[PDB]
Amino acid sequence: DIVMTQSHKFMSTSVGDRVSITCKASQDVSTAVGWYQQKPGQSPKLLIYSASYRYTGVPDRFTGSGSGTDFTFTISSVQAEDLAVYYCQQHYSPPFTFGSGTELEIKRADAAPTVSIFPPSSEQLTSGGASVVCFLNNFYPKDINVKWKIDGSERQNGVLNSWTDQDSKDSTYSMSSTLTLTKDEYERHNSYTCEATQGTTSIVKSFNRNEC
Amino acid sequence: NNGLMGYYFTDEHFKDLKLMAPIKDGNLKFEEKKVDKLLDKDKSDVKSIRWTGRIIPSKDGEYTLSTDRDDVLMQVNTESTISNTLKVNMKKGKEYKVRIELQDKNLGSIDNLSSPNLYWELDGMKKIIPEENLFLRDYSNIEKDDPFIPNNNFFDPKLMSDWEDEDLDTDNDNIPDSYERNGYTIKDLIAVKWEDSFAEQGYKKYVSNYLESNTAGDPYTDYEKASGSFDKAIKTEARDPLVAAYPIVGVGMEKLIISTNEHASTDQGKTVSRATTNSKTESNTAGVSVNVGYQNGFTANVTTNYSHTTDNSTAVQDSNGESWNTGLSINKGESAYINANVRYYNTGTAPMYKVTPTTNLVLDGDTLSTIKAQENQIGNNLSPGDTYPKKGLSPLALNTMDQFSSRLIPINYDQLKKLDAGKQIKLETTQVSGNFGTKNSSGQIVTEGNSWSDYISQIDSISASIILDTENESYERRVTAKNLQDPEDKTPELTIGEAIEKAFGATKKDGLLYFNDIPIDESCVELIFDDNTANKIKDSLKTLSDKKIYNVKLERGMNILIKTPTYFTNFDDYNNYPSTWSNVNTTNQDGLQGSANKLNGETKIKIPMSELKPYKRYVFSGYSKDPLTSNSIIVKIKAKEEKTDYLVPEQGYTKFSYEFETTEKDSSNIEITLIGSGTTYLDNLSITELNSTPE
Amino acid sequence: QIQLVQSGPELKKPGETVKISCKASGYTFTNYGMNWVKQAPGKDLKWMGWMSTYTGEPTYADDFKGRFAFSLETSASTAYLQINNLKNEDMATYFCARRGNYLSFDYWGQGTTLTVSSASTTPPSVYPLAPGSAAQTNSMVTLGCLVKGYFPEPVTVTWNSGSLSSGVHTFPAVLQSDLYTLSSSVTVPSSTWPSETVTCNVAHPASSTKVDKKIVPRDC
Ligand SMILES: [Ca+2]
Ligand SMILES: [Ca+2]
Ligand SMILES: [Ca+2]
Ligand code: NA
Repeated sequence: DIVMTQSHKFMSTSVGDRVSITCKASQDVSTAVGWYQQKPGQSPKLLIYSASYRYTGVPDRFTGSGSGTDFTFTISSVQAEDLAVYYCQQHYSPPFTFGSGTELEIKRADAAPTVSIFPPSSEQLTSGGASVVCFLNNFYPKDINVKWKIDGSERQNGVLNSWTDQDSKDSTYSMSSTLTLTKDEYERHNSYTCEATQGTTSIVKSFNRNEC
Repeated sequence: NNGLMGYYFTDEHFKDLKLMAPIKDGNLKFEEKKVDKLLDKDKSDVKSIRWTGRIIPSKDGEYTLSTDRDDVLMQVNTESTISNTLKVNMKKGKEYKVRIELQDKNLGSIDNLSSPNLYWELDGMKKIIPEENLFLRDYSNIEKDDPFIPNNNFFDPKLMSDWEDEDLDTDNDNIPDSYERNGYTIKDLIAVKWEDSFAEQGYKKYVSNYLESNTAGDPYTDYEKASGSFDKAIKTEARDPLVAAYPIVGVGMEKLIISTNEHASTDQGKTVSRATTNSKTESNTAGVSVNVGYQNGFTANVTTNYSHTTDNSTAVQDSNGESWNTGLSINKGESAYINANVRYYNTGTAPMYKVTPTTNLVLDGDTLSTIKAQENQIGNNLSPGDTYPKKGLSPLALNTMDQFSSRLIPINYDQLKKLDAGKQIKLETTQVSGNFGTKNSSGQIVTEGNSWSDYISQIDSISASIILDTENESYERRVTAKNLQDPEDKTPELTIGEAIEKAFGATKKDGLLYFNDIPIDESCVELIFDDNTANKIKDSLKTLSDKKIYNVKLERGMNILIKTPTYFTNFDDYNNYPSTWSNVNTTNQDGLQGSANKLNGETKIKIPMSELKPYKRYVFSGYSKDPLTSNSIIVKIKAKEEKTDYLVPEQGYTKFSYEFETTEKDSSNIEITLIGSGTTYLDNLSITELNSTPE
Repeated sequence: QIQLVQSGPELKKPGETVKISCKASGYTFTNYGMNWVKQAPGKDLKWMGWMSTYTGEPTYADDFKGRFAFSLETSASTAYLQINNLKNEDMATYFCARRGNYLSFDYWGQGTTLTVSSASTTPPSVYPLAPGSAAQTNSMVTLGCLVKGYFPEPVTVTWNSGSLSSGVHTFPAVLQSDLYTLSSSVTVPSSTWPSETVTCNVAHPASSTKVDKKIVPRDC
């Protein structure tokens, strides 16, 4: 099966900048390469077919190049409506592999998150559950690491994480981390902490059940 | 339906019709936006106008008809006085033909035209005559004593010397002779002489016989057709006066059931049933031999048996080589009995109301029965492009027909062996009785009394037959064609290309015809003719510099079949092949059209049997050229056999064709290989299905 | 022009069967095949196979041989994708895509999401996320509401009936233990809470439920 290896999972850019995505075919596909754009919740849209042929109605800022195994897709000037995932695809022979995709993102300065931690509400405890929620708001870049610690011990199980899309105003990201326990297990620990770690910053928010 | 028909003449004497257009009401104004798209305001000067139609009042009374212009002359029923003011006693629902005439030099252009206004007064109440009371003339009612475009008018004296002059509308079909001979168009009931710029805007150029009110020989006049005033269930391509309204009812089989018991209502006995596919054209293409080379521009093929879409072939599916008789144990001299699932169709342009078809069920020449379906059991009416049962529903079982409600169709032991040998059941519809639709009163379609019988024969005597076969749908047409030997035959001359365009409503892209998204130029399809048509085309091709079959004149009696390919590539926008052609270089403008495959070495396609039908004969066609060398192109096809042929291309493009056959679904891939040498160019590679083969 | 229109979103229990349709228009249906593509929540676009609209024969990718069935209704210009004995891994968006010119996927359907869950329609529980006291980053306090245990999507979350729009982060829902959970944070000036009321408004149309949760300080 002909495999399509794409350049970068994520690419940071500015509106009006030039970006190029490369794609390496695992074997000769001649010119039978397509480039697809996919905006969240929408279907992929064919932008470039046969390596270099612009598809009908596609703006001329989108260009395609290459033959054989090395292929380039270029946005000469990135528009805000171009912030999406771009896939290369060989349409030479089945299984018509798609690249893993390249997400376009707005470049901005690094930003530490505003971390907030919330103990289980008394309502949820009355229902027998216990969720501890950590909000990591307005940080950059997207790859933030969230760690839960109970009484100094890292807690892997029961953690749900959820990232927002890039904020269209300040280009930051926000994420939510929920640690769900049973009420019985929750009332048998004292200290609950969530830690937000970036490259050079680490922020720990805590609460002790003994201190409410 | 409503309004009056305006006749706008450039001259003062109602002779040179510049524009025919309907008006809405007594204001006598047409739709100016649509007329604007068809008229040049610098060439729109008119000096006399006539409006004709019918007044139908909604209340009995003494109506005074008048016009704001004292210049205007009116008449009602060709019986009243001719005056600018008329007093008519009218009755509700009764029809009063009206003819309003205005003669005026310095009337101006059509745009600047302040047309007169038509009023009527009942009980002293004067108002513009509303649209609801104004109706166009019945243009299907050709009245010799009330011609649609009369040669005389209310204003000029009938001069003695003016005798022996030409009629404006010799056949009284409401299209002037100058229009018919030189070309016209009708859109939204607006008629005008043809201009070549109208083609860019999408208007269709109509020509018809100025001596024949019904050029196609069908129930509808040249004007009924061109204007679209006929039954709306008729296909829109039959609006062209040279494309006949012509129902073509056939039937195909999609399940064959053979039992040892003759009774339809009996659950005892051995029975074997198999699904079947069917073809409306296989009997035509199965008699086609394929040559590798084509000469003198004749890039088409000849069939020995031009069968129409009414002759339907049946292919038994999923048989696995198991004889029909193993599941029946019928012995020599005994008979099994046939039941089938069938589906009627109409590949024509017109509906068959009260469809009463007669179909022979044929096996190796033997008529096993003659199916006489009754209209009440097959949907009463069968519209063009539709089927009974309708496309989404289960097929009709023969045993539910009155004819076979008690007994089925017997089949011999020896005929069962023919079925095992691969002989196909033909459903040959030999005649279909039925009616056509004429409008009546409020626009309602009336059918009884309107027998198709005489029109079917009349149409066939002056026409050519053109069949377009796609995988999904087949289309058969009758295009009026001239007898080139008849010096008095005033049928308009069409090239085969112009006829194909009209017959199927084909569009154009870079001068080449398209049927929806399918290319149907002669270089993208398999054209199939019978022997007589092919000889005429070969002789015509020798008289042309631009040797294209589509430029050859159409002659009556010609039999033409356009088989669109299953897979095709022009190495441009179109390539619906299910696999990739290897080593394809289309960075050139050296194609038959657009780009070619500049073949430097070997180009190969591997096609799995999942992408081809089993036990079919296919033809692989294409065009090749080599401008500076005569290098042989090696063509290799691996299907049921592996065959190799050496092809010599010329400086210009020539066609090549190779037939190959598929076998079982489990067969290996079909592999087609072409080997060139640097300056070999390939274009328009097609794979076309031809016929089923024994299993 | 050419349009591929798929059937609506699907909610199915594990072990059930689902049939997705794909109606084609604007082109000769039988002249081009139909690809089927799967896109799992976090995975890349995967080709499931194609259906030849000429032969009616399906071709399946190796990972989709068994429970998957392509079928055809040429008279309706419709392709079908049926998945039998559904598993959680079958949860994805499914696209039909024309096997177009040069085998490019030149026209795509809008997609059909398939949610596999043992749950049936369940309204959410809405839990307040209050800090209580001693919490103000740059003169700002962050409140939230936790929307837990609902099915299916979607729930909409607003704050003070829309009056709080800026400073709101509603986070995408995550399906855990066959039910959905989401959270929403609002950041308001410390001068406005708890002095002025802050209320999470949760709407769950599938259960015809609206929940308004006022956020009050924790007891301590
Ligand atoms: Ca005439
Ligand atoms: Ca005529
Ligand atoms: Ca070409
Ligand atoms: Na007027």
